[PDB]
Amino acid sequence: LEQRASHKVWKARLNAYQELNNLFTKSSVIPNDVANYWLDPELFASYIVDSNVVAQENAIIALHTLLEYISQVPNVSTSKLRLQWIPPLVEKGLSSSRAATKAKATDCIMLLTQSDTSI
Amino acid sequence: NAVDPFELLPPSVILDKFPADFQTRISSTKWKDRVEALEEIHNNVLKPVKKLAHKNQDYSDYLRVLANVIQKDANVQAVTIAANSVQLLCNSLRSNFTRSYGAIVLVPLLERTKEKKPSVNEAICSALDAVATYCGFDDCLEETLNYMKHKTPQVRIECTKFLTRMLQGWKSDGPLQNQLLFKLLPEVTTAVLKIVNDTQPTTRNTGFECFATLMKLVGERELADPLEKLDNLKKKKIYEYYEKVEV
Amino acid sequence: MREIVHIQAGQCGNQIGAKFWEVISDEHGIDPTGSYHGDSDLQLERINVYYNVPRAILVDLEPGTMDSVRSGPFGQIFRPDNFVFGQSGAGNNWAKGHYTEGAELVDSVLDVVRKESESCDCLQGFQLTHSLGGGTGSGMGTLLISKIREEYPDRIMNTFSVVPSPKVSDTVVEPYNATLSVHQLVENTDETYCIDNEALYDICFRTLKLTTPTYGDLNHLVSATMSGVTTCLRFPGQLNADLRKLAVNMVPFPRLHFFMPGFAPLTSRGSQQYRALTVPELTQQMFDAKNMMAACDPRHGRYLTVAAVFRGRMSMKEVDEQMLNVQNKNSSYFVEWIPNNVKTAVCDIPPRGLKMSATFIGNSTAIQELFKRISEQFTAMFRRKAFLHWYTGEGMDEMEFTEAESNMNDLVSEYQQYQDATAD
Amino acid sequence: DLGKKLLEAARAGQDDEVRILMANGADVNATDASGLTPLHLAATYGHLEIVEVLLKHGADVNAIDIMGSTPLHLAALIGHLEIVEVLLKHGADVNAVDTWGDTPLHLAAIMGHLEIVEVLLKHGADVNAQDKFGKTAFDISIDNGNEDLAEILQK
Ligand SMILES: Nc1nc2c(ncn2[C@@H]2O[C@H](COP(=O)(O)OP(=O)(O)O)[C@@H](O)[C@H]2O)c(=O)[nH]1
Ligand SMILES: [Mg+2]
Repeated sequence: LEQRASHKVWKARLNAYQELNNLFTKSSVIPNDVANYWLDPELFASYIVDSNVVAQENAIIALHTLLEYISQVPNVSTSKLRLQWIPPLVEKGLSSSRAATKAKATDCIMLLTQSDTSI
Repeated sequence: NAVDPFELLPPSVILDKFPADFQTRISSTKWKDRVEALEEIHNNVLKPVKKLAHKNQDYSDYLRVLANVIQKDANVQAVTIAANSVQLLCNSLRSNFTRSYGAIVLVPLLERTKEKKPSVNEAICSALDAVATYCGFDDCLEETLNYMKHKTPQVRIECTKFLTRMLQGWKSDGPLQNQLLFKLLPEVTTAVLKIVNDTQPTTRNTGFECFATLMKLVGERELADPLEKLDNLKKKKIYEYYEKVEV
Repeated sequence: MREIVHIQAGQCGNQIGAKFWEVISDEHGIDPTGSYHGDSDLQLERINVYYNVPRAILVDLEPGTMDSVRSGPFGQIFRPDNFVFGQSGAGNNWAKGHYTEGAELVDSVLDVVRKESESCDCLQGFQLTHSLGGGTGSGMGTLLISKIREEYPDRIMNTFSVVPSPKVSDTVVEPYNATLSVHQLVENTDETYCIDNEALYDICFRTLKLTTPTYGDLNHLVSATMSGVTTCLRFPGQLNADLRKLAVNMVPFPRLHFFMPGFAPLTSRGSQQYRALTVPELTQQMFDAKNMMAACDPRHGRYLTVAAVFRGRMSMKEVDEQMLNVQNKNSSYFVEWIPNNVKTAVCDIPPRGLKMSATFIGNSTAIQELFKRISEQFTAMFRRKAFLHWYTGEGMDEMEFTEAESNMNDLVSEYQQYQDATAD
Repeated sequence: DLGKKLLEAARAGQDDEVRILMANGADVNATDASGLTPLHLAATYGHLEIVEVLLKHGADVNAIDIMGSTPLHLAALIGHLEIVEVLLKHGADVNAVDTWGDTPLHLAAIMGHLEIVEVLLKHGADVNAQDKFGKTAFDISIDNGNEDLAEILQK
């Protein structure tokens, strides 16, 4: 199930992040109530700090495609998101030594920056 | 810079024109009585005018006898000249057919798409286009679907072509919570697939446009779910129209 | 695929219709009271197809025809409810049968059609007999067909339509009526047997040596043809068993479904035929254009498909040989791009009074000759605009004539295309 | 217009009301929209007494319409043997041509009026006359499977 995104074993979390990344490509622009990674943004704030470098990077690219699937209406709730998300993104995504873990974290911040009215 | 409606022109009243020997002539057993009766008000009373009276004019006595013939009248000629009357009302009296008027003729018209005589299908469909362009999608969206599910092959292909006609001229902009989305997957798509999967090719081929005119409106990604369930062979026919179709 | 609903419309419709019921009632061993006095199981094996009492509906705007049927020999057997008749007649006006007077009555007919279909285990389709030069049989028949086509679209529509000829009625509006009716049949029926009065007269006059053929004389040839083509349908048999299978193996292109029927041997009204023909003789009444019920020369065109029905006790080995022979010894006359397009079937029960017989149903492109004749007469009439006020007065538009004219010519062109086609 | 009432009568076939309208000096050769005189219309619809009435009052026996149709054309088309011989006796054009190139012999042959074909022939009809497409009356019998007509055309 989806609740396996917080499962103990890493390779089962790694699935859920890929499963999610599909969801945000393949699900509805209008958006299923199953797309509730807005009104609890603590979820992905947790996922970005995964405690596994490979399953972390996969959570960030799921957050990334989520965070561009949200350029559809109405998502005025991007204020809450920047508060919850970019501190984890900066603290441990930009920080990362991993080439791709960093590159997608910056891209994520970009997408949160243009969610906002200004910088 | 805003534009004008040319409709500001003063209106004309036709109620006084009708003759005493009209109700009995339309309700007669002799076909030529009915035809002439209808044909007279069309060539003499409706065709001349260019704007009917919005204020305080009840046509829902006249319109319900146009329906009575369009549905049940055995004379295909009396149907043809009636649906052209219906169109004239809906055309010269825009913004009138809110419900009572539009709904009084809507389901009769959809029944009579069964007619295959080109001149008659011309007149019935063009009148359906009138009631739609001034009442879309009040009652038609629902009832148009109903008659896509109908047993006669002709009414299926014609009422589906109707949804196609309407969909090309479908209008914005509320939020994306218009009547089309409330019932999109639940009803519109489930019913358009019944056309797409019909036994006849000419029926199926109308569905293929009416699905590619649908994707154009509501995103080829949203409907990729029932696309997968469809044949790979039907898929490339649907896509064929998607590339040509405009809304 | 079991039951068939039968319809007869107009004067001709009920004439050749009743004659047909006379013929196959005897063949199945039914008396005019409606009781079995046969002596074979192959007679009641598929009696459920046409009977319940016939599954027959009788239609005419002309009320007189009612009595001409019931006062006939087997007139007592038809269900009284299944008679549906108008007050006045159409008077050779197709528009009156299709739009005005015939349309007012057509609902009453569909009510009976529904009734008879309602109590069918599994319907096959329908069977309409009618003339094309009339007003009722053509105008109301074609309107009935379309009205059934849309109420029963999962069923076969099979017509026995008889073509007008100056040799049988000098009425000049018949080309109009028949052209308008062909414009319907090409769009509305799965298969149509073209019975040509031109050819029925030419057979009664030249082959049977009757100086003045009556309707009864022409109707004898028709009723015998109908029992012949319906032999597969009415008795047990492997090939061309039901209406759909027949049409599947007979009609390669939907619009080109006009069969040129013909059968053998040609007998007179109750005359004696000493020495029953041999199998090779029967087989050699196929190309023999003097046996075609349509006035066309198979030599002048090509067969797309052919169905042969041999009736009587005879050598299945010899029939196969003779048919396999006549095909390849005339190989240029059968289309090459349809392999095994000729199909033969045998029924052991022969026709009435004859030891052997053979009916020859053929989709021959030569049939374009028939539609040529009708169109030239139509155009000659239409270019001078004669009698148009009849049709237009009944609500018809002058345009309709042009469309029917053009649509029949497209039908002629299509036949000409596939005639000149090559396999290479 | 009194010339238009005489067309209405001669067509629909009210023998008596022709005499009434003609006694009021109606135009015996009055043309309708397409150039059809009353003699055309009576000869189309088979009103023999109306034909003979108009002819003896000076009807143009060889009058054409907008399409070159003489009354003998229309009588031979519809098959009015009684009228054909009346027209011919009043000096009708046996080999008249119309806009489509047809003679009266073409029309009587197409419509299978064998009795009228023989009358026209004996009044010196052109058996070898051709139409627009290039077909004679004899070609029509060949094309239309009418061996009864082929024999009557070579008599
Ligand atoms: N073979 C045959 N042809 C007929 C018979 N009666 C009429 N016809 C033909 O049918 C045409 C006239 O149409 P008819 O059926 O009498 O008119 P309806 O009653 O309005 O359908 C003409 O071409 C006639 O030659 C008949 O008993 N047998
Ligand atoms: Mg009749």
